[PDB]
Amino acid sequence: SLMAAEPLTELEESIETVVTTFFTFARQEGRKDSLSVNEFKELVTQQLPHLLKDVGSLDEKMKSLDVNQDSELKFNEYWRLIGELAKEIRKKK
Amino acid sequence: AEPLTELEESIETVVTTFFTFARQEGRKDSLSVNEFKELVTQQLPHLLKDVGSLDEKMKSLDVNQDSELKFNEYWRLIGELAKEIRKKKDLKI
Ligand SMILES: [Ca+2]
Ligand SMILES: [Ca+2]
Ligand SMILES: [Ca+2]
Ligand SMILES: [Ca+2]
Repeated sequence: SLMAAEPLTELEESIETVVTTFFTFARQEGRKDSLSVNEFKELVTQQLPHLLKDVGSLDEKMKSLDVNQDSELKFNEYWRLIGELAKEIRKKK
Repeated sequence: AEPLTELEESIETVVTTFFTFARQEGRKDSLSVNEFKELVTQQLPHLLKDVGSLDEKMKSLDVNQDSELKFNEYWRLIGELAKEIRKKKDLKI
């Protein structure tokens, strides 16, 4: 495929990175398709230290994002967080 | 000065791409059908390679039917693309 040899656009690569980051952190312990509270804290520390610099308690943040209260953040819950961050970014513009 | 992480820059790129295309014509905070077509063909040529008419896709995204894609409708599209990538990054065997 000719398009297969074309590098991802800057947007496509960014979207893919958002998704890969989730699985990179979610595979560290327990269920591989969900963030434990500790995996979530590592994600924030490692990858979201600036955008979430003023979020306050990460334990509480975990709780608010865990909308189905199952103690884990599956991709859809993680995605909701990314949306919240994107909205904040949109406002700095 | 505190430099962004890979994840943070990726999220920022998704937001800035929207505005880069929305400022072209009419309202600068929303995509006309024409700006949407250019964002897709320019910046989403792989991820939306197998998309049909762009005129219909625009209709599907424009949920409030006002012929403009504001950031939240564009975000819905990003979520869709993210979900598909997610399925690939976490293959069930
Ligand atoms: Ca896990
Ligand atoms: Ca949950
Ligand atoms: Ca516009
Ligand atoms: Ca609309």
